[PDB]
Amino acid sequence: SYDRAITVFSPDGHLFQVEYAQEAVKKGSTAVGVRGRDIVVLGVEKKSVAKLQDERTVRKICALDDNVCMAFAGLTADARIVINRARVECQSHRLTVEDPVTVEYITRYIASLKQRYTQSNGRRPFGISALIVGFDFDGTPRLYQTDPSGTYHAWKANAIGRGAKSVREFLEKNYTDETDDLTIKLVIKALLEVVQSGGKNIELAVMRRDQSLKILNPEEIEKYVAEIEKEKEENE
Amino acid sequence: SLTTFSPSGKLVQIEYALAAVAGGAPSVGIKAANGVVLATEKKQKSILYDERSVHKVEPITKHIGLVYSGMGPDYRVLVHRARKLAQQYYLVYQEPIPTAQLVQRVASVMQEYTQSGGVRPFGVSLLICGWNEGRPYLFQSDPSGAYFAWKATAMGKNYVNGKTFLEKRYNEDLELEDAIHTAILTLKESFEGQMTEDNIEVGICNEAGFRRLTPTEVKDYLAAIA
Amino acid sequence: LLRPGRIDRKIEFPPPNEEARLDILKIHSRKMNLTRGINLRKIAELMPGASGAEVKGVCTEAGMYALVTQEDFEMAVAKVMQKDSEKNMS
Amino acid sequence: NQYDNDVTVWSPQGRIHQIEYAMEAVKQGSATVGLKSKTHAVLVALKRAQSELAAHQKKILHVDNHIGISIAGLTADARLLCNFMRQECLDSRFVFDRPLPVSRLVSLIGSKTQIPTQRYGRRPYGVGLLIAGYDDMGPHIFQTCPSANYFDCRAMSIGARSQSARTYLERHMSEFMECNLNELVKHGLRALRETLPAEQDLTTKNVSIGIVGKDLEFTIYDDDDVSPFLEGLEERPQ
Amino acid sequence: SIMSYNGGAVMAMKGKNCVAIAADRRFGIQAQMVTTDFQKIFPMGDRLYIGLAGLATDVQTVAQRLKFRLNLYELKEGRQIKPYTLMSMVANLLYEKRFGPYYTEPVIAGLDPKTFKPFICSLDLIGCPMVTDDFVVSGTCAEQMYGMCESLWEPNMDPDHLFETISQAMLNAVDRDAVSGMGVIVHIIEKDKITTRTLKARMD
Amino acid sequence: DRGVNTFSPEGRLFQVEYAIEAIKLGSTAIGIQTSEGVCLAVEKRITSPLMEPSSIEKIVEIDAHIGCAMSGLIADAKTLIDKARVETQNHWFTYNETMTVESVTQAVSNLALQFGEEDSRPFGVALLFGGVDEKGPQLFHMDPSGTFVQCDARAIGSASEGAQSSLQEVYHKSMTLKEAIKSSLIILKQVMEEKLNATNIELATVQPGQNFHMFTKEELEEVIKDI
Amino acid sequence: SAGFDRHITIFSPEGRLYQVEYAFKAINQGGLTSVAVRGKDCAVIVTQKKVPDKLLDSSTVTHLFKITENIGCVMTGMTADSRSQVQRARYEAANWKYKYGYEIPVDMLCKRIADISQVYTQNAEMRPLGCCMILIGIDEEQGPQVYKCDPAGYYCGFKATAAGVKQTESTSFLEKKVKKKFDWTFEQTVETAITCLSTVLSIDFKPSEIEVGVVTVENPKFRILTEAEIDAHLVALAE
Amino acid sequence: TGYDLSASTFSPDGRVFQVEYAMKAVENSSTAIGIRCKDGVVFGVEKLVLSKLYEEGSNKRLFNVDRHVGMAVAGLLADARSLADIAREEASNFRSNFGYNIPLKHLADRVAMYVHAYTLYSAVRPFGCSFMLGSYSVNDGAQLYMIDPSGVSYGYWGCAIGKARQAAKTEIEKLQMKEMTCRDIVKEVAKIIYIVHDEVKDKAFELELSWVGELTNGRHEIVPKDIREEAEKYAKESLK
Amino acid sequence: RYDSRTTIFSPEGRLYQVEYAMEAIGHAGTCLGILANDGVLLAAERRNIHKLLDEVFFSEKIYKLNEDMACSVAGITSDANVLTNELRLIAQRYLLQYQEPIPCEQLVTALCDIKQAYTQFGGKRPFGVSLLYIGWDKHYGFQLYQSDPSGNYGGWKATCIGNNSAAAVSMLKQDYKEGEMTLKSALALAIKVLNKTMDVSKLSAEKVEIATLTRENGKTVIRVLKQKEVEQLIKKHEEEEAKAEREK
Amino acid sequence: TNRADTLDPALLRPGRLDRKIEFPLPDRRQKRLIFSTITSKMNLSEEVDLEDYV
Repeated sequence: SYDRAITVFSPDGHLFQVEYAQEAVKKGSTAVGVRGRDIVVLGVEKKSVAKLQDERTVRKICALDDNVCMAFAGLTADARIVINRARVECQSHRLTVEDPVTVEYITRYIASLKQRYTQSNGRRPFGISALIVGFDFDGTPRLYQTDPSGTYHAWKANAIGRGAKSVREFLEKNYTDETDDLTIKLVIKALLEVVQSGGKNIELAVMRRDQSLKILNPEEIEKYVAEIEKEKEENE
Repeated sequence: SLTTFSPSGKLVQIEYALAAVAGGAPSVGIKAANGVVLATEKKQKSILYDERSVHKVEPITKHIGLVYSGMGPDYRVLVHRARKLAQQYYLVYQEPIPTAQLVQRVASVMQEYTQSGGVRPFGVSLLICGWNEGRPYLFQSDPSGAYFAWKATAMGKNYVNGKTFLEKRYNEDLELEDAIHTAILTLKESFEGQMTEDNIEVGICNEAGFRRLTPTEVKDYLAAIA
Repeated sequence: LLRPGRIDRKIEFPPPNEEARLDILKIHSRKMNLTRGINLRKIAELMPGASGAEVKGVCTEAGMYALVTQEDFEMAVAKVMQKDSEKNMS
Repeated sequence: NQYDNDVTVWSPQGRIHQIEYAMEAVKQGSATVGLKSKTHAVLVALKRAQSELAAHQKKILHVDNHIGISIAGLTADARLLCNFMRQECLDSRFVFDRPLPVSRLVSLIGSKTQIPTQRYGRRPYGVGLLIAGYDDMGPHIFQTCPSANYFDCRAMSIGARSQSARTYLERHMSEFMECNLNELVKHGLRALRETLPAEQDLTTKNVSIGIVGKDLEFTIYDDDDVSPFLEGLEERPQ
Repeated sequence: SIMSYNGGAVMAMKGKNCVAIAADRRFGIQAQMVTTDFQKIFPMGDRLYIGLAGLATDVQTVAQRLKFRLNLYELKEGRQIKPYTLMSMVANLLYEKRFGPYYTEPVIAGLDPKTFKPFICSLDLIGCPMVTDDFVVSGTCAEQMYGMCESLWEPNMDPDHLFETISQAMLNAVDRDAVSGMGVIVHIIEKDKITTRTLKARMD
Repeated sequence: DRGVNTFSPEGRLFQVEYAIEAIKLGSTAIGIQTSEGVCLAVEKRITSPLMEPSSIEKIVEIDAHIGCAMSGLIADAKTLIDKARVETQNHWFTYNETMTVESVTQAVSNLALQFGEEDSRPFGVALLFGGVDEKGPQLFHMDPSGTFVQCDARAIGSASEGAQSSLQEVYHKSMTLKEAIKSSLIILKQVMEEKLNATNIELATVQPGQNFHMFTKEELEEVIKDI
Repeated sequence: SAGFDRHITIFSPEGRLYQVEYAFKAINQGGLTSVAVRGKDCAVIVTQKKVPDKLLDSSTVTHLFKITENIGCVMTGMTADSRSQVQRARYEAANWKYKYGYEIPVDMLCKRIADISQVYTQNAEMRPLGCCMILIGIDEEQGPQVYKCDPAGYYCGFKATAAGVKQTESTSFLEKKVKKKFDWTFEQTVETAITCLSTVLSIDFKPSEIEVGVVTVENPKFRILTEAEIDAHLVALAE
Repeated sequence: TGYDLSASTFSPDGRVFQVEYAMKAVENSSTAIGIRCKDGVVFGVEKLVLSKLYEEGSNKRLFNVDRHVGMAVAGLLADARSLADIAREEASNFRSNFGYNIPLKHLADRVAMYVHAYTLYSAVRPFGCSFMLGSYSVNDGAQLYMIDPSGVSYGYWGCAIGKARQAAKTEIEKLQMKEMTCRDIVKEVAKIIYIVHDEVKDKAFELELSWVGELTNGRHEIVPKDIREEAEKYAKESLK
Repeated sequence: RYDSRTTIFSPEGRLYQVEYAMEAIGHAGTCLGILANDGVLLAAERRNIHKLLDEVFFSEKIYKLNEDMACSVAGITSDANVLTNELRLIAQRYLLQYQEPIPCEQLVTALCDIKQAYTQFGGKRPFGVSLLYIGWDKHYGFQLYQSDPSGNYGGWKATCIGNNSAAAVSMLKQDYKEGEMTLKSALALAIKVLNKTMDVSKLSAEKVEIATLTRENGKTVIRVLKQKEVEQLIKKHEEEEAKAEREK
Repeated sequence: TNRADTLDPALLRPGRLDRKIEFPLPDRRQKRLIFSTITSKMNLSEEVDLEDYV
């Protein structure tokens, strides 16, 4: 029944600071990601261009290997540290085991590092939540998410950041069992289902499970928005 | 304590150390055209004390003088540190250390003590000077790690009043003797009425080297210099 | 009350600055039989956004010294402006 | 009461209350009774369970060929001092090639438990040791405390409601010294049957007996060489 | 020897108002050469070079270490470095490996930063400096260059005769030498300009 | 009470009692010892349809005959499972044999309550251990405080009171395997909230003649539809 | 003021710190008086003892601690700080003798002890050894010396020296006494020391309470006087 | 009442309240006295049985540090045990480094510095013990010292540690202490301990007497108190 | 309320020392850089312009760090010496390791990791210093970067220092330039910005500081220019104010 | 009063502060003249020191 710190339990059995460091994730930018059957896709919203700089350094989607892709939310500095250590870890896995790195191993590493960082004396928890998408074993698409507690948690689609309940509610109301054309159009529908969907703040990158990361061009996305508006007119 | 910033202001434990410096014994130091003059104000509490034991004006090398306005017990510590550091420079480069490099390294030491979080800062403000490569210098430091460069300055009690006299009295072009004359004038502005051959203690810095004057010539000069 | 539905506008009073301070400099130096022909721009600037009538008060401080050269108003602000003082904290 | 948080703080009455709190943490263990004759030392403890179906948490544990301890209180510190005990036993068993006298071992126990009672950063050990052993001069029954003020006795009893046991030990400590193993053990459980409330009776599965003898190695017993020990009794005087 | 593992010869010569430094071009293992364009004379600031001879490992390692410390000194102090300071720096750097010694014989040749005063010095493999007025040499061949420079040196030398004197000395002492040859590079510097010439040496 | 290095005036564990409180919020699990073998069950509490059911770990594999179940906090369980896997392999290294389950859980509770930040925190997980040693099957239950005891049929976590009560109603010593399995999932679908189907629960049964594969995979559907 | 409750060694506002100026009267809990005098080629220590018990000894109540064969001292304040400071002084004098090959001058020893007290003051989490120390010794080319070391680390040293409980009064008598320019012919020193303590405390007592430590440039060894010659000086000043 | 938490901090009037509170911790402990004669030092401790649970021969506060030095502790017992081990270690270093018996002044000064070092810092508390140190040597005579909880260590002829610190030395000092050999002093200490607190607050106590001097030829051990049985046949004659 | 140390989080969750280091930035000297190709410049405000100094340092805010990079500074002064020495040592260790100059972005991220090492741990003061970067590389040309006490770095083309410079950034947006790489245009713009934002009346040249960085033939010389060209720049800008009052 | 820092928020501003002149501790030559007053309040018959406490 006090305040500090992250070592004390509540009088009713909670940790306040894990829940409170989740709030910075809950109030961050949105990024979604789905898996198709052969091509995986994800992307972030809120490019937030301030009219006078470059943005090639502020990229929220990066990679550790040729098979795996990143995303995050929350604050960006903790993402920078975790990505820096994750590149090293993926390469150290490549040092001993001669496989391409499985996604489950690097997610167990991220969650283990995050939790042994949270257990210790006065170290501030990483207020992020990453999305770790890759397809290695027989080209099987996987995507896992994280938490400041350190719980890797495998999904099939995902929504984080601001208003993630609404965005995940749209993937709920879409998500059909029944092709990279439906997956591209599903990305178009997800980014149209964004919190703002301004049309120019959309940033998406895909991977076809054999290739590397492809950064798209905001004219192809414009025709995607045009065919979404065409289907919306065809609904009437 | 020393680990956390204020809501808006500054580092209160450094401001208090600066106040403890400002509450100290006065001093004055003047950079002239050929030399630098340092002068302190050293009053014994009783008539019992000896004036040959403790020394305010203190050399760092044969051509680098240094006075303070604060506490001797910390002064001697950072003096000894500056001694060892200057002799390490002379080990490395086999050349007498320049005063700017001294002030950099001494400022690094004082800054390292201002870092967190169990040690207190020094309650000592320095006045460093020396004659390196013809042009003499004058460098004041502070407990906060900062440093400056002066033509003439003061530190201690009534440093504001002595400085307003320095702005009026001093100029750009003088010699060492006229510098000593205006220095004993601005120290005599603020000191007690009885100023003798022992209440002051004066060292100079010619280009021929540092020189710490004796009570013989100090009593000869301040025998009603004006 | 801070609900705008109770009061619409909310308008602070930005103190006078260089332009305004200089115009009011000439103003508050108008009627006093000063030592005319004097720069008031440095006075306006020495006022760091003084609260309007402070030019009048500096005029009062100046005239008191003369009891009005530019030096009068200089010493006037000197009484006025000191504290701020006390460097050695840069 | 704002001085009553840490080990380092002396009280304004001089009684460091962390020691008192560790004593009270010892007072909430199980009841146990240890008592010796001239030739045999017997310590008897009481088991409890978490539920009906589960097994009983054991108290008498082995240490060495002639050393066995009872216990009450915490179990992590119990096993910690157990490992330290076995370690110091096999240390001297390696070096000197002799069995340890008990008194120097318990002095080492006090010196071990001294450090967490004086510096900051460790708690005093909640522990309820009743030590039985054999040096050259016969059986010894020692007890410890979280204040490391170890005692030697001839019959002690620590744990919950152990004071009626102490009254029984008062009124039979003169009688203890002469007898052989069997009635000695049944005096021990004629202390344990008063360490219990009167509306229930001591069964097989909840009691434990450990005998060390001058020629007999330390041995724990459970229900089967205790079914011989449980007969030879009458009812309580209702 | 270990000094004769990769060959090498560095000559520096003080003139009247200018200074000339020259070295060989050959790089190779004990008897097998590899290339003719191996650099042994490095720029350390303006109008001041250094020459390194001996094991090539210590040449490039000490050259990069010295460039590290040199740029740290010239960035801590805005002025440029005096040659005695550089000499003492190389002495301290070599004496830090008192028992782990580099196998090199550094030669420093440079001008005064304020005046046009020339300067030459050389060091040993543990950091023993030696300032002279005529010439210093290093490398495998010693007695050849000593005989040539003690034969050919004059006190007051125009830069042209300086160039020709160091040219003839290096050519004859290198052509008599076995493990060091295959071309000569010459740096002749002064207050006004910096000249670098390569000579037609015997490729044998 | 604030701090793991201060007792109570009475008899409070605090740094441990709040952990024993923190157990109670977790999902339930039920393991039952039978001489035929040890069975075990758990509830996943699946939240989303995107929540892939086979990725949530509750029953993991320690040895070829040693199973497990976790509780409450996830990652303290991950730490203990990792170390437990490592140490049994060390036992097989130096002894060419299988570390028995009592020795496994003593090896876990050597540091299951060893929390020290100087000279870190206590762990927040309850564990259910089942295995087949030389004495037949064994069912074992530990706690955060290291107070390890054998239990014949222990239930953990949420709703464990009625789980123990209705478990003590039906259980005795000479039960069979499948009867205990359906008696467990009856207690499960009395203590869970959602409809019992193929994806909610998972079983783990170990037999002395069926040491390998301590799991039932979608024959569990056939077991559930028999109620 | 505080306010800050002055618990650790920090700087308070305007402008002092309170830990050391609380340590300056840890001397005052000693209940003891010390006087040192330098007039001429001698130097005299005088300090009384407060022994109420007949069961208590008299040899081991000595406060005069012979630091080295030419350096003496006396201590006031609490006893443990004093004795630990004395063993530090002996250890560092022996360190001087080992490192530099000759006998330590009394100035460098006071400097080293002051520096130790300053390091104990600069870093926190240690008590600042609340005892005061007066030293004496003979040096060639400088005559005799009398020095004082503070618990703060402020050494000084001077002609007529006094520290303890009642030494505002002692320095008042020593200003009213060391103002006349007579020489100090060693019995002048002993007489002025005995009578200055006899006017500050105003007791005029037996020769068995005060301790007298002297050093002279005729025998540079430190020397503690005997009851007979103490009685001789006391009746020699008895008129 | 304001600032008495740490052992490093001072007070507004200049003393450490931790040391005072540790000093009056030993005041509640058992009464322990000591006295020397012209050829030896005699110890004596009023020791009490709890009720009936002791064994009369446990936890003896009369320790035995060196071959000729032992303690007469009173206060917290385990702290005294640790301090006795430190004293054994110090005598061990001296015997190993110089080849002869430790003088009691040097031993007492090392122990006083060790106790003072536990009074200095803020991480640790001061000791809660107060003990006696006696000795004898053929070239030194008898020496009896005394260490408080603070670390002030000096010498006595007689002392007392416990409740009746004044109430023992009221009639300790009327002993003709010089002209007696210690074999009289045995029953003297017996009568001194027997005077204080026969039955008033507690029920029963028990006497131990340690013994060093010339009669043991430099050894230190407990008396055969049952031999000559000098307490009780005089204790029953000391009630009138 | 939840103040005590730099760690741990506040209950929303924000940080305490990060914002308070920013509010320690806000009361300091004003810096800026300008959009220019074939060169880049810096502007700086002189703190403590009192008449009894020496000015013999040639640089109080600029620090020519490697050869082809300098940096301005703002904030608490003496932390920056620790930072500049360590930054020079990082870049110099890189040059030692590769014998190629440092390509400036891993330099910026190295200093950001140095600052972030004191943002995470406890309990240490975070560096309350923001500072600029000009420089040149083989991979992008002329660059500009903004270090921040959080460890975030933003590549700008027109930067921001504290409370004196929000109106400066407003003038930089409302007077945004693109295409004109001419140094004289950017210098006149900087003169205009510091004329509005600084309270120096008529812009005395002793109260300003200007350093530039151009690419010369293979050298990338850094021109910390002297005072006379500043004087004629001020006279040029006051002639442009006369052009502005041609509208009357 | 003993304090004035609890003030000058509106009293010392353009309009209010028209002739506000703080009067704190002065220089010296007061103490001497004060002696000359108060020491003359007592007798100080004809020859009794003044400066020794000035």
